[PDB]
Amino acid sequence: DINVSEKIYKWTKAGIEQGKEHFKVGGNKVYFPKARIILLRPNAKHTPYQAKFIVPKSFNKLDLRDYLYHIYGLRAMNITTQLLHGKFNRMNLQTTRFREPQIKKMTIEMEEPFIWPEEPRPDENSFWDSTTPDNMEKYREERLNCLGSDANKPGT
Amino acid sequence: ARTKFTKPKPKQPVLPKDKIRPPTQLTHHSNNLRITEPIPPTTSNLRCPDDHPLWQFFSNKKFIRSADDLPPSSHIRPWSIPELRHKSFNDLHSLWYNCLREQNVLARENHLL
Amino acid sequence: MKVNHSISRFRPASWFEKTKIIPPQVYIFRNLEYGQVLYSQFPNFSQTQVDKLFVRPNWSNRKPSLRRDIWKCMCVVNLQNYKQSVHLYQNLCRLRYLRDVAQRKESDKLRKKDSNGHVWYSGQYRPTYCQEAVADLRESLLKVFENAAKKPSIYWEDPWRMGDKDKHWNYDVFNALGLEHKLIQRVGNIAREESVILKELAKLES
Amino acid sequence: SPGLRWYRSPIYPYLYKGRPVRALTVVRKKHGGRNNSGKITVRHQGGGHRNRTRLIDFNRWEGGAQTVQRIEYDPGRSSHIALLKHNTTGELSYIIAC
Amino acid sequence: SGSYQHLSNVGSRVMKRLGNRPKNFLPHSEKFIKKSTPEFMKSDLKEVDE
Amino acid sequence: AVPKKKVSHQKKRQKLYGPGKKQLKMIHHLNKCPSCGHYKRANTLCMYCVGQISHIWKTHTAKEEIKPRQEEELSELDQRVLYPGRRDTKYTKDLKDKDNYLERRVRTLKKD
Amino acid sequence: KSRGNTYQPSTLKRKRTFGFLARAKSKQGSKILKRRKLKGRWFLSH
Amino acid sequence: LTRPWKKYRDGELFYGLSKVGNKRVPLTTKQGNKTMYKGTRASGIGRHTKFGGYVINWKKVRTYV
RNA sequence: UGCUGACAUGAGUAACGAAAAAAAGGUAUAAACCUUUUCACCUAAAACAUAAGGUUUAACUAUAAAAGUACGGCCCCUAAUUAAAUUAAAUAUAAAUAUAUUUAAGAUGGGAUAAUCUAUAUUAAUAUUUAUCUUAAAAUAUAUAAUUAUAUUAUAUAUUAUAUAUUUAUAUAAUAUAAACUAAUAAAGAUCAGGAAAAUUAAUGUAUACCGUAAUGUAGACCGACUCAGGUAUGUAAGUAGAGAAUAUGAAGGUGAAUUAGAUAAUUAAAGGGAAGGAACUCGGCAAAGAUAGCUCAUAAGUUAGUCAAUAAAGAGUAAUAAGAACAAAGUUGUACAACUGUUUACU
RNA sequence: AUAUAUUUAUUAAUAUAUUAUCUAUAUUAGUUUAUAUUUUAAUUAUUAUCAUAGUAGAU
Repeated sequence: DINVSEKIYKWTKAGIEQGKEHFKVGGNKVYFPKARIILLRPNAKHTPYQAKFIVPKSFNKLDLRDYLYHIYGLRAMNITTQLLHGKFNRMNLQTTRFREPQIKKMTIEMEEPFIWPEEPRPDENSFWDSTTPDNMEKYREERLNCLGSDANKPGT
Repeated sequence: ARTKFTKPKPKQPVLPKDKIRPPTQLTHHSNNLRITEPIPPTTSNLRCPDDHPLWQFFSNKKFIRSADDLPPSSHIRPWSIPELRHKSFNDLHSLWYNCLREQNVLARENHLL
Repeated sequence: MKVNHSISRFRPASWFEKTKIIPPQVYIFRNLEYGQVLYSQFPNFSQTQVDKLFVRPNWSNRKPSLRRDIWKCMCVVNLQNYKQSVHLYQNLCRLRYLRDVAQRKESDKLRKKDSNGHVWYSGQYRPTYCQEAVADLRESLLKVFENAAKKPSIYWEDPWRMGDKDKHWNYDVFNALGLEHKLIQRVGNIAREESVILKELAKLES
Repeated sequence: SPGLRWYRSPIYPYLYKGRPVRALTVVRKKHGGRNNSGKITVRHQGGGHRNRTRLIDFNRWEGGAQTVQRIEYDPGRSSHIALLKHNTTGELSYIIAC
Repeated sequence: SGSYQHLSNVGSRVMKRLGNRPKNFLPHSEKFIKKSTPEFMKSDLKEVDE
Repeated sequence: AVPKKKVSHQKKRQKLYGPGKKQLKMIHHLNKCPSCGHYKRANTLCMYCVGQISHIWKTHTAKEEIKPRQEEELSELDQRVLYPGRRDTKYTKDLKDKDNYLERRVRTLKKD
Repeated sequence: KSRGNTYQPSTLKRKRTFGFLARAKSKQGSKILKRRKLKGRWFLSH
Repeated sequence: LTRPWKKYRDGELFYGLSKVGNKRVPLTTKQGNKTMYKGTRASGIGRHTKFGGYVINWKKVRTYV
């Protein structure tokens, strides 16, 4: 009667009309999921109609969509998956090197737009204020990497 | 190789004026075209809904909960196992999903921090 | 065998009239990787189209990959006649050429620069190219209507992509025409069932 | 070339100038001197063209008279094969030719 | 930071080794920590184990 | 080709510091700049005064910065949406702190 | 003919020859692994 | 200069701190050949087709009820 | 020539690893970083795509988006091959183990459909190499029931007009460029005889998994202890020239570098030129020098008959007459020895 | 062709300044060239770089 992609589109439309899932629900029923997702800020390359998450490394695209539907009530129409590389890191050169974690980030497309709330001022929020920790780090760098007559050299 | 002795090649065989076909396309692009400055997309055209389900990942629509916005440690306690033991299955399930939601909100924030 | 498809050449109005695969319209495609835009007479495209547009590539404006996933439909613009659509398409190509080769310095001056004097980027995504394409589309359409029933329309991917309905898109000629700025229905996977959606749109205005 | 000077070979025009029947041929695995051990056991044996081995009947049990459809060249045997087709049975098989 | 370390448990053995430093090289470990910390942060009293 | 012995303290020092050729000389040829009453080299321009004049020229002969209209008239929210922030690399950060590795010119003493 | 570049990496080959599972599968490799464990080695194989 | 603050030849690398390091460390998805497929415990979902495709088996797909 | 550590001396010496720089401004801070402009070098590349490799080196943490058609992997299947696997008694064996057979693994290879987009699922039955010549045919001059003439010669496309169906459908004839190159085709030459392995309709499905995706890849991002003139797979690879990917240039692109500035003694390297000589050098013409088309003719002695000799040498015409790019092209003969084309001491 | 000026009446025109000499489509797959098509898409003075100082004659 009709092609496969068209049938799929029709099914999706029907599901939307229903207010049921816009996708075939699986049979492997997870009652108590332990997976968390980190809603990320949007990059320049994305639109207001997209949202990107850090998700579990063993999280499926379909699984993510299901999670978004049932936990939150949001319906992701299209989903992409970006498994990042794990660059080598080490505490110091005396320690063994190992990779940082491969981290899975899934973009979604959604039928209504969204823009984040504006990040707070330094005076307003206590935590979101990068001056202090950065200063502390700088001080640590100075003190450990200070050698001889740079002990007398005044602090930055 | 090219040399003192190399006579030049003949010109390519052109097809006569009468035999050549007229091209299928006659009228091309407008000569008047002008490079205008770009038109950057604006938020004014959007109508981001006040109850967009992605707000559920925030708490009171705050980019970050301040120390005052957070629940204090003395006021808050985790559930006791005995307390949980006399709760229904559906209730427990709901509690679990609320917990998970809270973690997600915190996880987003924690990551940012 | 048959080598050429509909996409394999530039198709004039007469060819379209003979065939009638799609209505009189032009398709526009964002590049999710780089932010570059790709115009086409058809809802599909090939390497030939890419070659035609991306003629003078550099580090800033690299010749894009033909991988199908990173290409996504920015805008589907419908017009009153096949000939008109062809003319619009030609105008867009001309504008692109001007921006890349002929009047490149002027275009560069017009763009947004970062510190260290480069055209603003995030990764290799540059958001100026899309903006230029919208501006270029607006220009080409305007020229077409100056040169010059169905009310023409521009089906957008996204309503946000308009600069502003007051500042731009409110010329007298457009108003006279009845240029309806509609958007494509997102009741399904927009990226995956894109071709189906485009077909449905085509069917709608015929 | 000073190397065609002493290349003398036999001409057999009646010989077949086509491929052998593919059902009667099996690939000729090359061991190249080495044995299971993996160590050159027969010295001086190396690598050449990708030859196929043609299953040439030596018992010639069958029985009855068969017509020689053609006489080909087997890369291995110095001899010549022959695509004997059973006059009645209707079947092709090879045999060292006389 | 620009870390991503906090979303995983990578290089676990190395972390354990660092975390569970031998107690007889505890002065060595803390000498540099003391140096790093400003005067208003640092405390005189010994940071006892859990 | 090769030293036969450990060269002594005496012999390395008389080699290095004994000859006047190898020593540093006093810069006797300083004199007053007429524009600002400070030390400068003889038969040389004052680096302060010429620098000041160069600065003046820059301030006057200044090619106007190109601010595109569309970016100048963006809303703040809209601008944030379009062009979000980013973490700079360690290298980038190092490059940014120019005062760490870039030497500004010192002023000379006032002549008497 | 300049020497020195005798190592010519190719992940697949390395994993075949010096990978953990190759060691495990052979008796000799299993013995090696055991020996490394006894020594105290953090990294038993590629 | 690779970096303008370092005019002279310190023993600093073109990138990173040390070239050398422990080579014996488990592979990731990014490493290896074109044929090297690690995977991330994400998709024991359906079944691989004879032709190279894939067919989802929905009774073996995770829902979050 | 004890070991570990510290620090001396040589010594502020040699060196800063093929190189094109300038300016102006970022920025009254810049030989060294960014921007603009000029100049230059690479261009069958120092370019654009990639493979492999790797301290992510990236246009970076707000990060490298794939149902499939010029996407790969995964997956299906195998090659070479591998395997505490396999088969009262599989065979053999100080033990280890080995062998043979099965069985499971093994890509560098095979693998369905598709822009007028495409549907893989479950079930029922039942191809070594190599060539594209000839000839013939169709065609424009001749001349106009000729001979010459030289080109055309299998494929792919739009158009027009029909023709058949009723404005699609398809057939039909009609016009329509040189050179490459490509894919499906056909027919065809030799000896060196040219891989493996994985049904059909019909019915019923198909709410599209995972994984690679940056940049780097003739290199500062792999191998070479170094940001190492070494090593490192593939397709592209402006035009104009030409036989050509040779050689010149080089549109575009991408560079101009972890040393500069002066100076240019003796002296060394790398070049250019050189009067009268003309191998007098010297172990020895080592090195350097030497090319009177590269095309078309024409080409001896000898001889195993193979223009082997031979790209012969000389000579000739096309070009050139004072000369006025690069690049290919470097004489002849006797003797010893080895027939030849090859191989060998990776580093004398 | 844009921007001044301006004969003049927006616009012709007058003047200089700048800017430009492309581009698009045939011709049966691709590429390049050739010609028609498209278009405003120009035909002499004098330079420059490269080609080993490009080569050569002098100096």
